[PDB]
Amino acid sequence: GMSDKFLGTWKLVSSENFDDYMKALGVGLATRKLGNLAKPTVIISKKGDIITIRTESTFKNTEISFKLGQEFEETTADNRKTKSIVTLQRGSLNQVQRWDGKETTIKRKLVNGKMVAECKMKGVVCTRIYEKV
Ligand SMILES: CCCCCCCCCCCCCCCC(=O)O
Repeated sequence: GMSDKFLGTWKLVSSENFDDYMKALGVGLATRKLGNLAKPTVIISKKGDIITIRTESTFKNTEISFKLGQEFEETTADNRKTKSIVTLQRGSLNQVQRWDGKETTIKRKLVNGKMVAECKMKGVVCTRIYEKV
């Protein structure tokens, strides 16, 4: 299953190309401004085979709980209603969100003890690096 090394609290320390990623998702200017200033904490926890990813920031909090390989209904930080799934690939925790015929992926992987989230939409690639805190 998911490596226990994902478990804990993570703080954003670097974000590359988030503005263009949000644009690809259809997020408007005023929301993007606040999104670009946000430095969220991401808390990853488990209970049995249910994994929870909680995001906390001044602007927006989100939480998803899921079992690997089992599609679920998600409400994203920008209030998209998606059909989502999370699965593993070579230890990477990989999320797909699907709505209105569109799709975006968020792949979270451990790299030298840091958590790297690669967010892709329509050719746009955003990389967000987290320190464990
Ligand atoms: C909670 C931070 C984002 C706040 C701004 C809302 C605009 C839409 C953001 C959608 C993508 C959320 C980031 C997922 C990738 C990650 O966990 O680093």
